[PDB]
Amino acid sequence: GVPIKVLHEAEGHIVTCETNTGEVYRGKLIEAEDNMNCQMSNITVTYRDGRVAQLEQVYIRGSKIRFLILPDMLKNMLKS
Amino acid sequence: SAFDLDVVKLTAQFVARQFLTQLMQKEYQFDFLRPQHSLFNYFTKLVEQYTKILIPPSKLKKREVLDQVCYRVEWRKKEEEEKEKERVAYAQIDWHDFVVVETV
Amino acid sequence: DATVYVGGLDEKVSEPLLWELFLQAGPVVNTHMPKDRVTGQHQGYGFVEFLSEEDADYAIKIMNMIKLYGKPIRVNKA
Amino acid sequence: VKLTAELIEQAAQYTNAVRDRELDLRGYKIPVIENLGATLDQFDAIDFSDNEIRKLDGFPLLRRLKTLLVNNNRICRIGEGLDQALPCLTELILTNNSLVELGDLDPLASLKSLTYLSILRNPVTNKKHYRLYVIYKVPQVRVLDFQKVKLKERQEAEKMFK
Amino acid sequence: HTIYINNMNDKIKKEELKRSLYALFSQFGHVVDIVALKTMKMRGQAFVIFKELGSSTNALRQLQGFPFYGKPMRIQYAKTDSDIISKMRGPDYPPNYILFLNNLPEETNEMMLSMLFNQFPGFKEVRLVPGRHDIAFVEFENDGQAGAARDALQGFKAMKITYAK
Amino acid sequence: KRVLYVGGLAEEVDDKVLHAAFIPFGDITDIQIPLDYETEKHRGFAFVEFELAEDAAAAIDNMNESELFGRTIRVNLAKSNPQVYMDIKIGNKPAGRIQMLLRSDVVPMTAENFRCLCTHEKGFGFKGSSFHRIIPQFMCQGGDFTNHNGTGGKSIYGKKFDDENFILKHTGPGLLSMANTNGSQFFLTCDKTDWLDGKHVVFGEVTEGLDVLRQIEAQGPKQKVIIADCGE
Amino acid sequence: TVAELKQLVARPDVVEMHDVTAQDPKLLVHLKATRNSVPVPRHWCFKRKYLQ
Amino acid sequence: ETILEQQRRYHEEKERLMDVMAKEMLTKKSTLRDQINSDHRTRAMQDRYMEVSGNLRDLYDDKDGLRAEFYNRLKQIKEFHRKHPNEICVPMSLKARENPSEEAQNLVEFTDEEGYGRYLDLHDCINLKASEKLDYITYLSIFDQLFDIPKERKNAEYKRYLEMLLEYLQDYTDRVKPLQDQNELFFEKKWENGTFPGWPKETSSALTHAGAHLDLSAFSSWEELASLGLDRLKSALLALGLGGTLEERAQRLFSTKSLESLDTSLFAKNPKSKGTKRDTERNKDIAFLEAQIYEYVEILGEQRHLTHENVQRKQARTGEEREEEEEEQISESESEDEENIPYWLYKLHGLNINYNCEICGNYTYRGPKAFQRHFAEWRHAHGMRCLGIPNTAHFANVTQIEDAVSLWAKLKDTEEEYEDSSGNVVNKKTYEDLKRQG
RNA sequence: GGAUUUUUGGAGCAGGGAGCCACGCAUCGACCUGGUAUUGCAGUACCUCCAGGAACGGUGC
Repeated sequence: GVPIKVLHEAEGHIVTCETNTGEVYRGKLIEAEDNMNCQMSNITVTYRDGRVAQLEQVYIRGSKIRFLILPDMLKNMLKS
Repeated sequence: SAFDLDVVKLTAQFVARQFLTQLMQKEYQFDFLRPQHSLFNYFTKLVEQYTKILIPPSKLKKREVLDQVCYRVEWRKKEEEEKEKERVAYAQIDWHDFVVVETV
Repeated sequence: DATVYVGGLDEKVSEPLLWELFLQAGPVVNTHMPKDRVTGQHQGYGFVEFLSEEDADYAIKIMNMIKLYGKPIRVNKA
Repeated sequence: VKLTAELIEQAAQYTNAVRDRELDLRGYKIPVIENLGATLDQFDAIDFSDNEIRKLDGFPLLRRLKTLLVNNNRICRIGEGLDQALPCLTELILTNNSLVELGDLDPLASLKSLTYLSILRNPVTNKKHYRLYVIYKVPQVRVLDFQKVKLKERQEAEKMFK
Repeated sequence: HTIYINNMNDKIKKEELKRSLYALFSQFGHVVDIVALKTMKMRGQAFVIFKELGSSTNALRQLQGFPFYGKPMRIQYAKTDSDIISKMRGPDYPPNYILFLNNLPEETNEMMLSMLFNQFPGFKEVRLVPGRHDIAFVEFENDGQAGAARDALQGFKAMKITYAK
Repeated sequence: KRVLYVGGLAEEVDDKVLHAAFIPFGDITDIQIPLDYETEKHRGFAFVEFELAEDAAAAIDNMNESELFGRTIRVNLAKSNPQVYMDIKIGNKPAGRIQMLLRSDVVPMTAENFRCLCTHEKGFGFKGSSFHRIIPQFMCQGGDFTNHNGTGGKSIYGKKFDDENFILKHTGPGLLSMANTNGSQFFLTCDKTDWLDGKHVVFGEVTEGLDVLRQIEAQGPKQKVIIADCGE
Repeated sequence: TVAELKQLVARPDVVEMHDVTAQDPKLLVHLKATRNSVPVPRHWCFKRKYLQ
Repeated sequence: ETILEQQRRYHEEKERLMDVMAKEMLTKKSTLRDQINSDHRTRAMQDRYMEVSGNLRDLYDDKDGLRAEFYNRLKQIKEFHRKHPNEICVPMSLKARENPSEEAQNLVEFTDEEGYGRYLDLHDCINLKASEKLDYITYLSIFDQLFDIPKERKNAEYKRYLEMLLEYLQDYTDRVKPLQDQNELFFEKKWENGTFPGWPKETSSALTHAGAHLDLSAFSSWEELASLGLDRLKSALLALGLGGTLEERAQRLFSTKSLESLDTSLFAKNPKSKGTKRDTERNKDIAFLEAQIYEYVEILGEQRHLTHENVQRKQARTGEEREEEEEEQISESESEDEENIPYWLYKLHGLNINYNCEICGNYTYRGPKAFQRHFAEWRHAHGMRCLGIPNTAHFANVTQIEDAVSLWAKLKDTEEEYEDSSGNVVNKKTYEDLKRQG
């Protein structure tokens, strides 16, 4: 898929991820798989109550991701 | 230069409000007090500036700023070029093609 | 910069005293000093290709100190 | 060596030992705190240790900044609108700076979440009643100079200064 | 690079202890990490790891016996190298406990070096006294303390102290 | 612009008379009177150097065509930022004087070096040295007062000193720039030489005597070009 | 490997391009550097038959 | 801290900024002129320069070169004026120290960075001359404020709103040009000849979005004019007039309740009625937004016309034409604001055969003789020597960066007899140290 | 082409009452006062025990 290619393009960039449960994970995208499975590092997580935490290493299953925010560095795939 | 700066600005702070003319006689650090020492000039600046702060000790309520900067703006090359041309031609004409008429 | 243009020379100079001459500074890998065929004599200007560019930029710096037959030698990049 | 977005953009960025996102601004000889906008509010705390800052002021609105390490600088004054630009400031380390008068510490009363405060190695420390003064004027602090603010001190600070 | 602290008030919760430890020790250099557990074995203790070695030595000398949460902390150089240091980085007597060398004169003296060496419970041999006052022979009961003294003045603006390797 | 030519001097006039006659306009740094050793008398002229150019100017205005010891004298230019001069001899023939302004405001160390080399106040300098490399439509190079071939020279600071800055550019003829590792060698430009920008430190300009520089250029050397005298 | 073979010689410079293909490099390395012996002429691998 | 020094530094910085934006206004008078002209049509009183000056782009005698850059510098001057306003604000709000100034006497430091770092912090122009932007606003980028179709204020992109509009009217009978024809309506037309019923939801929402756009565009394209001043002006006009500002000799007084009224009397006693209370209490924001769209579109009449023109042009283009034009808009958008045979022969000789050197940029070489010549080269030796592997024959074989590192590692103690006869193990320097000790 | 990362569903349902203020049940967690135990060189679900306090937090019905 076209969006998937753009996701792989964001590998190595800082991205934000919201899960199906609304926890919000911000940090560096290390690896993005075809099914949207996401390996990240040096995370800041913001829970539904508002509290924050810090994690070194995470991996989130694609299905249980609601969405991702990518840099605007990418915006400039205009062919489609 | 932080030392020099600081002493200049301090003696300038006090000098801005007799204390220095007494200090000199009471206490080679303040050698800038004489107009001989170059830095003296900059001193005359600082003091003036401080003297100015004492002026409107009144708020400034300044469009206007723009107008002002324009007026400041409002407040040679070609000539140099023409001169150059002249030098060229003067250097490049026959001063031996004489045809005189009279004499004084 | 690998090549230089060299003006103001005397035909008793040839490709050899250029070879020897500029390798005094640093080796001339490719020498070009025209031989004119018609009157069989040299106008005296040169083109020099070096190993790489660093040779030739140092060559810009040092290079114009050469004096061929009491006379001045032009060296500039190309 | 002005603080800069360019300076901030090449600065070591990492997850610290207490699991927070920290920006390393240490040892640049910065004199004035400015241009923090460029961090984009992405850090839990900023390490400004070993610099030449004179006043803790000049911050943009930074909602995520919770820890400020300001060791070995020249802080002699604290800005007045700090809570308006740093609402969740919870820890402030000011060790080895230049705060001299108890009244200069007054602006910290407005930092509602401030819980960890360290002012050691500041002349102000040797002023009579320095600890009780801080406790009464900045009651939101729970740990002062790495010692627990206790009830008895609160009461004692309520008498004096009541 | 790592200092071992003991005699700490074990009533402080672990995350608060680590955050105050980080704050307190940041004044000497970047602290890379802090290891502290509340097990029976490890309670009242912590390992503080610094990027720079000079930072560890300075911390050790300046905060020896600092009142922290009510008790005077006791600091010492750790027995082993921290896992994090070994990973960030990549002889049989080393670390040695006898540092002999010179390059430390300037009216320096034996009661001077004896008190600086004294700082350490390892204070065993101190040889600094001839017209020299610039040749220092320091025999420190153990290398944690020899290493503590050496790490404390590890760049006496540059003196030369050479373990008896 | 500090050195004046003074001609029409009666036999009785000497350096003392000149000092007394010109000091009313300002302090004087030097007075030179060429002598004929066969007669022991001067040749009727002298050069008076004022401390300030403004004073030299006032002197020209009030003393030119004035009377001294019964006869009319002639006074004119002989040839804050220092001004210096070089008197040039080409072959056996005097060519005239080049006057130069040194940009101490932009390149103080570079200007001071050249100034001292004009006055010889540090014990060595340009007097009697040559322009050893002269290329028409390009530049006239000199200042090699030790080896006379482009390999020598020395600054007042030691063998060599840093490039101060490249603020001043090679925009046209009549500019002073350092040959180079700055020592004492310099060149006077004979055209715009902008390919040297950022490579050589420009530090001054010709204010009088561009014509004398053109005479030097005309030898680009076919005849010896010598700095017969120099100073400030 | 032509890389590591260069660690076994006092003067590894002697090893060349085709040297790694030798039937016994582990010796020729030690011969070619022999004290007073002289190098092989270079006209081969040039197909020009030694002169023009 | 002596307040005198602080207030001083403040007045000085203010002076610096004024001087900066004045230097700017000097190099390119348009900066002011442009601005001032617009200001003229917002605050009628404003006095504007002689037309001749404007045209010839001159302030006194010298006509300056005509200059994206104008707008840029205008936004830069904008932030400058912000700084100035801040400093002005804070500002509105001896032996003892000279003794402490003696502190730390021994520092070998040159200090030429107070007025120079400021003067510099606010001046024109990289290493020397590449970017007009001052260090103060070095990360200022217009493309993050203007889209490509707006061309830094030349046009306003209304195609998007034409889309939304199609979505609003629930049809397609409306063309881009007919939509612009609709916009033109916006002192009485937009009120008495509305495209749609002014109580329609879709319509009011659209109008809101559009209004917002026009306003932001307005202030975006004219940074130099005081935004707050304009805002307040419009608001006061809204409150004090927009009071039966629309009057007809026949129907009387219109109310934005959408009804007329015989006389002012019934009009006033209608402004307290439950109806008007309801409406003014529900449709207030919309009415106000409508009004803003009105006055801001009036202030931008020249831009509106300019764009409509553009539309008609592009529309009357061909394919190639439209393409080249787009190319132009694009270039303007992404441009710096300140410009500076022997077949068997090569096999026989061994050339045109694929090969690679690893240490050099993973470079490709087409011949073995050539690659053998790579071993002596400028770049190859630069990679070696700058890599820390010294350039000599020794290494004139292997290509990969790694192996030559261990090769270079492969490339790169006396006894002075102490008097106790044990120092035969003792080093020279050590025994000299015991000379200094002895 | 309905069997774990998308399109043939794990969804569905449950909060007002009392006089701006306050709230049923169950589970888990720090947590707060006192007092008390331990002086131990580590890389961690948590980490002494004893008594008292919870107008604390999260989740489900």
